[PDB]
Amino acid sequence: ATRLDRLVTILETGSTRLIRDTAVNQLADWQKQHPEELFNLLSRVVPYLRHKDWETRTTAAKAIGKIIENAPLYDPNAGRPLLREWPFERLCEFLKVDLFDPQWETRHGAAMGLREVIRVHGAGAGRRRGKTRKENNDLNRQWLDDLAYRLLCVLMLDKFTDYSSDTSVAPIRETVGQTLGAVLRHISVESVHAIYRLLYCMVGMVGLRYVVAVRKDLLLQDGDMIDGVVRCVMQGLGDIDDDVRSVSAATLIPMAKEFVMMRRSALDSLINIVWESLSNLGDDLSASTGKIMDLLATLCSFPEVLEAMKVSASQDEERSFTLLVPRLYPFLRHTITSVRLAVLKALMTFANLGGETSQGWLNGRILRLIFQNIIVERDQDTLNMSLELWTTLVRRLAARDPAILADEFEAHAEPMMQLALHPIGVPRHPIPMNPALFQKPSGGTYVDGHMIQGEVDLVGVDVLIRSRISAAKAMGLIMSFIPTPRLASYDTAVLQALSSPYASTQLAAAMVIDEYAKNCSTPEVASRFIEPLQKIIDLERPSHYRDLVTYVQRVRSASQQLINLFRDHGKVSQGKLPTLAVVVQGEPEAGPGAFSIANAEKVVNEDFERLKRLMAPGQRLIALPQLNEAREQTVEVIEEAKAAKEARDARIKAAAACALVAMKVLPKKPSPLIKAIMDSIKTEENQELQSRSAATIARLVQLFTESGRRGPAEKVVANLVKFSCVEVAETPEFPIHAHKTNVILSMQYAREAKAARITRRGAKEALEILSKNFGAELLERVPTLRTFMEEPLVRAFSGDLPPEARDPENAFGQEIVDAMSVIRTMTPTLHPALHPFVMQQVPLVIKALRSDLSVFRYMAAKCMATICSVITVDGMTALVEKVLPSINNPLDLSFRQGAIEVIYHLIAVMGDAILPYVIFLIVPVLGRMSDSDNQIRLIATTSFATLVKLVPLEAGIPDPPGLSEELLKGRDRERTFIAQLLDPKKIEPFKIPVAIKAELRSYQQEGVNWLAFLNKYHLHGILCDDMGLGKTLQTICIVASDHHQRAEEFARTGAPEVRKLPSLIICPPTLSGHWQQEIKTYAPFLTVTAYVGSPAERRAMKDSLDKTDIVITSYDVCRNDIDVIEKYNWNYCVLDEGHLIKNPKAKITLAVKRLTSNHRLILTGTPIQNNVLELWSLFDFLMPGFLGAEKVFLDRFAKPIANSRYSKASSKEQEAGALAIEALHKQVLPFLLRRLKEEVLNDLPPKILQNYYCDLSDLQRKLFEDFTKRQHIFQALQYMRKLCNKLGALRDLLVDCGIGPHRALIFCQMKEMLDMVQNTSVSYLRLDGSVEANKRQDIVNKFNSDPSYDVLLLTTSVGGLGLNLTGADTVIFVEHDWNPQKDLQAMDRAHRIGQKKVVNVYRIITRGTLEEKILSLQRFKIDVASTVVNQQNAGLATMDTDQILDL
DNA sequence: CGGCCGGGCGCCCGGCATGGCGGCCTATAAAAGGGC
DNA sequence: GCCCTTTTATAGGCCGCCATGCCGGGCGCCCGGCCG
Repeated sequence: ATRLDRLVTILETGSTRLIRDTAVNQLADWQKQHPEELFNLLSRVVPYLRHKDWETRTTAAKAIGKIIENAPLYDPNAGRPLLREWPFERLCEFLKVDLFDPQWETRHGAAMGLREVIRVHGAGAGRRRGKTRKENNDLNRQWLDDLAYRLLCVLMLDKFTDYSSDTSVAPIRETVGQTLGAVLRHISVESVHAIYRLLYCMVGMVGLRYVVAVRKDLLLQDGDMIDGVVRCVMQGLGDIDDDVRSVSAATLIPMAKEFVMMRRSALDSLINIVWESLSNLGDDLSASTGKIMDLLATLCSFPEVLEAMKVSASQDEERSFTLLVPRLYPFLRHTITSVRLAVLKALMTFANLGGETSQGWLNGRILRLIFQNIIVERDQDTLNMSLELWTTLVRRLAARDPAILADEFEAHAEPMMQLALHPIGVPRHPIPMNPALFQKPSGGTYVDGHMIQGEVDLVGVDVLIRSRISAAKAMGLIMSFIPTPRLASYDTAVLQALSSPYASTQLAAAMVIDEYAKNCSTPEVASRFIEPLQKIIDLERPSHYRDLVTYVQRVRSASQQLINLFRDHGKVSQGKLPTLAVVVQGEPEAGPGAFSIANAEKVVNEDFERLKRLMAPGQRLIALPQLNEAREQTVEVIEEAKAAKEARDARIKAAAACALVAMKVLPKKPSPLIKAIMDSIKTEENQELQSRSAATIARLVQLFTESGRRGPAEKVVANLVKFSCVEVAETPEFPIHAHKTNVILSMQYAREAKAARITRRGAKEALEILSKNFGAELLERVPTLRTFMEEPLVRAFSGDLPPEARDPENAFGQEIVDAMSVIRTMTPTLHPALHPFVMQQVPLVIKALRSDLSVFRYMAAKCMATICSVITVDGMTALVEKVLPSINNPLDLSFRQGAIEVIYHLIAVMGDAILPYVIFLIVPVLGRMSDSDNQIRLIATTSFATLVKLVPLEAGIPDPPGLSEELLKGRDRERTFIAQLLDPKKIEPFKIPVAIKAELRSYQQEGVNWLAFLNKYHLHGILCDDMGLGKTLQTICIVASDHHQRAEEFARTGAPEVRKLPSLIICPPTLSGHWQQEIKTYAPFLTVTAYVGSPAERRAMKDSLDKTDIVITSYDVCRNDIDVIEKYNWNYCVLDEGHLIKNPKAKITLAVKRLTSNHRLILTGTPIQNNVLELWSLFDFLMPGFLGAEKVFLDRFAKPIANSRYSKASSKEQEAGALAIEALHKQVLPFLLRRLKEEVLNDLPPKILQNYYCDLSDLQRKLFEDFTKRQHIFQALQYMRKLCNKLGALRDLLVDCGIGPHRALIFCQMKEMLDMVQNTSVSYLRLDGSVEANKRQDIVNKFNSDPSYDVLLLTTSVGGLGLNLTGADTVIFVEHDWNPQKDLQAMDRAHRIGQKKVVNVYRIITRGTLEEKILSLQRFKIDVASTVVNQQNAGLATMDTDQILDL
């Protein structure tokens, strides 16, 4: 596949918007470089316009526009409703012909595409070559008129609308309007007249939005064509329907500037109609008022509109701002959020007008209404806008005079203070505010019922608390602005609140004090609130709060149940205990003897013991278990009440401490202040108060640093660093993972999970604000953080390793990870001045990534990912120069593991930013997908799933500006590296030109070329050539070349990448003598070891395995000794006859697949013999996971292959098998190199095949017919095989073959037929395996030399490779095996390179019996095997390799 | 005493096609309104 | 039976897969011997 096919698919399958933006940019640049092939891109991007996904259609339209923008401009001269040559002529016609399609997606795409095409190329449309210039201009006018006509017809017929949101959306209308706006830029003014007449000024409006706003400067002041549109818009504004009003308002707002400039006269009528339409209180569910107010704000922003409005109030004040803008006040509490937000934004625009008009309507009314908005709001955005408007209004009102602010809000201050300092209840027992405190927009006393009532169950407690803090900020600001002598009521209100029986009111009072302190000119002003706050934090807290009366009453009910019901059950007489106090503590008019938690403790312990002692004997035994249950329940309720009291006390203390630190108090004895603040950093579920406490600590540290005292400062910094590391998911508990080694951590009570993460959230926010405060100087001001971060990093350097570092009970094993978490936690928020510090520490983090400690590698991967995210160029230089080189180390498993986990986390954190470095990252992941370690393979697969999608973009990403010279050189060399993989072009093969090195034939040259290609990119294969082509030479050549290259590189480097690792070869016993001879005669500079030996002898060379370059071992010697052989690693691992390991269940496969090797190769001649699962078993050894698990491969390939055995060209079965073989062929294409003996050898005569058919004998026929009436299924097959036994055919064939000058081999699968002596001159030998193996060589060598022997009989399965029987020129088969490859091997005897004459093969196939099925199965297996290996060569192999590694 | 011995048997080969564990997947349960 | 919404959640059956074979045929290993 080309680059374009993968580049276009990103527009639909792109993971993020930036990836698709880069895809369209790359595609546009592609068209720029290759301007001759616009249609190739267009034909592939256009079909997305009718896709169902919205984003795909938008991206396809943008891609079409940017592709077309680079082509040259063209200048060849010098009422059915819609419900759910010119170079681009056919494209535009295809868009217009489905612009009336029923499906709305097609219309949306068509409109977008037409817009994009015409936007850049509208001028040259419609013209035809050969016509004159002027007539072509007329044709262009006709074309644009036709397009405008068709688009306007589309606009007036489409009714598709979306009502999901309040503001209805018409996608087709909007796109068609933008298409008109694109069209109308190029036409002449006559066509503009025609279109304006067509879209007559009546009420289309969305059509008007782009019929104007194009050719704007010429339409201005153009008589009727600009005078009628204002009438149309004004009529629309006054219309009844909300939809047309909203559309007209949205149509006028972008054109408001030039519609204002059109006339000064029209402004009076326009603003009159706008204010009149807004004056009428619209329907409750209408979002139109937002558009109307946006229009009002935009119109009032222009100076001439302000002049007109000032002129309008000529005879009276009716049209002045002061009387009008209160018309906006009713909509402040409208149900739809958009209307409320619009009201606030319009009021802010009006407030920021200036011009001495704002003083009119600014008064206490709007301030009180905005304060009510703050109190009763639930939406975050509207609350923020309300507080912003409040601040701007207060600042504007204080600009005139602080006294004006102080006495304007004096009328309203006390009720708003009651609202701000109001308590909060519990879910089912609210504490409602008085509705008389709220004013109406046009009334003295009051949709917001839930917030007023204080119903915490219906509106969450977070919303109530947020309203309280917002009110506190507003009231603190307004206190700060107004003069001090006027603050008597304010200060006494908050002082009385600080002593209230409630808990919430005290919190609100502290918040108001804190905000007043913050907003003051200097902190000393607010010093009158000092000692009440110190009384809050120092003096003991109240024993109760009115908010917890529900808890105490629950305790009272449970205690009463315990006292009463279970003693009635227990039969204890009256007078058992005095009755509990009826009134609970904390309630109003509760006496000093009111029920309290202390009474609950007394009854549940002392009275419980007393009553137990008072119970009669025997009845106590009956009663006690229910008494125990009731007692435990009572204790639980008491604990709940006490916990609630503790939480309220802690919150009040935290707020008081925040107030004290805010006014710059630094007590000489800071014992309780820091305690309260840190308690509110630990156990604060409310995010807002936690952030406030975080800011409090960040300011406290700075104040103490300026004071010079540092004890508590360092203590709190240490405590913050401690709390930042409490979350398990961000820093694990070392005592658990101390026992895990060489495992990827990334692949591996409910109450506490929340506490840990909230504490870590608070600490992290505190640390971030601290860093932002200190700026550049943080590394100078505070050194305790430095020690926490750094002391285990400079420790453990130079290979240092305390033995206690591995001790689960040593705290330093946890302190190491606690230290290393802070780098990730803090580096992104540090100043750039500290980037050199982290850069200087990167050499420590990289070594932590190479360290053999698993948690070291985990934390180093995380920290390197972060550092490369934020300190991009330096961190990535370190990564590419000193991590990725280590990814290939065979022995250092830690190096590879850490260096792959770093890539995992780097991708996960950087996301889209990793585009320029995928060229560095791709090759390591490709290599490690097939690594020996299981978890490295898994995470490499996950990383590759992300990198492959971005690989097509890497060829054109703009270089980052700051890349070091090393990174530019790295990018260049990696480009040249990948170019050979992703291009069919290839290089001269890899060879070492040693003087004694042997000569290579052409096919061997191609084979070593293929092996070197595999070697470079760390891919594995099968050299499945036919026997007799010399695979040993190629194998030892590539192994020696690799060993020579590594050894030479080890002299030019010091890294542990090269270690002179051994190489293992597993052969059958008979071929070791060939392997050693070939290695010695072709690679003298290689050393050889032969582990194959007696069971005891192997210990004499056990340690010699790790000391010799090439090690040779047998399959069975490896099997019996795998438990010791698995403990070594090898550079190469070669299986000489890999068809031994085809059955996955066989123990030889289980043994061989445990051989951890860097490179891995199978030599064979029949990778697939009976079933594709043989190929799966081989590739499970070569590239684990490449073809999936067992079930996946079975379902994908094997079942269709089996089902295709019986088919008659039917689409039900033939198609499935064909697709299965095609997929398996494409998947395994680059990793098999089959070359036929016919292609290589120049001297090997042809082989001919003929079948011999004969009918079954009479006696055998009768016996079979009898047997049909007559266990296991296979015994019938065996019996049929036996009774099928030809001798006349064999006799006639032998006589025809000159026997009894001509020779033959006779193969029989059945031994009992091979010894038959029927037909009573012919001398024959027998080789049936039962003969001793040594005697076989003598027999065959006797047969081979002299011509006195005419025939030689043998069974098919006798002898392995090398059983050369060359004298024969005919081969006769009498019974055929289930395996066709065994018959082919039997034919290969007497067809070797030493063969001299033509070889003819004959088969005796008796008709109407099992043998026909045998041959049918054989040809089926032959076809299935051959079709999978049909086309194998380096150049012929498809270079889409990256797209295959997806299981 | 050293060295080649036979010698046994565990391992793998291959067929068809049956029976016994599988994982996984709705379905299980509750209220209720509407219409078919 | 059919559908919509919602929080809760886990264990039976149904369709598959999957190792079962068992007669000759062979290879390779170690495990017993002895021979001049």
